[PDB]
Amino acid sequence: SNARAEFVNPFLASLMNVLKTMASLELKPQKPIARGDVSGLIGMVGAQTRGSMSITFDEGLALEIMQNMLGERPNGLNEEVTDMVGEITNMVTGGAKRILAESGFDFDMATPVVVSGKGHTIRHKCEGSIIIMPFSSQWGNAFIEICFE
Amino acid sequence: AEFVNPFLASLMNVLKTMASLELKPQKPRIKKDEIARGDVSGLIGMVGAQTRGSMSITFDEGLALEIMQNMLGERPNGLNEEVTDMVGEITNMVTGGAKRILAESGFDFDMATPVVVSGKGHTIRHKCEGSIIIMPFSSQWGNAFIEICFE
Repeated sequence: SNARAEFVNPFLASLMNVLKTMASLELKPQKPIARGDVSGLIGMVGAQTRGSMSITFDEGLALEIMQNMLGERPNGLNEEVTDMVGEITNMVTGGAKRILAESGFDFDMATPVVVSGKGHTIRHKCEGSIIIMPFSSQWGNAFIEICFE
Repeated sequence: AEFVNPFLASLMNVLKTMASLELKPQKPRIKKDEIARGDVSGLIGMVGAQTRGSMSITFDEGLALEIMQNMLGERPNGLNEEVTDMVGEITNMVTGGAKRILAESGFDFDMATPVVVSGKGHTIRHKCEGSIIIMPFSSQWGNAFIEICFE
């Protein structure tokens, strides 16, 4: 079913904003196999639609965000890193919610879930268009997946 | 804690009726520092007027393949797109059943869309303000666990 608004752009802008704001780090948007090491996933429910969003990061990239965002700097994944990915997922979703409210595209957010595992893969099971948008940095890559019915 | 039994009963009833497979439930408990790993997980968010939260079902590969063989009559090669589709439908059916039971107790919520994660030995960590409850399960084909958090 066609969306009543282009819901991808606000998630892309919010992710770049949140990482520049909270971690002084800039991601380069890329041209849109897909795997990562730590992912933040959140469900969304609205009147005219329901869906989910995920942000997947390479370990190297998550660690650099950790170093710049909190000062904690472990050599590998841990609870600290997952808490950070969880809060980033909430902030990105919140930023996109505020932008999409301008176009009458309203939704409420659930609570985030964080998955950790070298090279795990993600498959949104929504009956709608699945959009995958990759990002790169000198520390590793990330990708957002979004699907609304 | 009113949401614990409806979710636990729903996973056992979905697998017993739809895949003719019996899971052995261990006593649910507040998750702490305990190891909770699996190979394929279904994750879904829930939003109600006065509550919100998330649920995950994690399966060992052996158990997922056994469920798939029972629900289709042909054992899949590995955790292919057909296995992830099945984990998504199981996540929807378990949440749908819990939602119907909790609605009779005045606990109302709507579900988001399920997301399925694949990765040998991956871990799941819910981030919500309420208590994270883990419900372990066992079978000779492998283990599974439900994690749930409502705020």
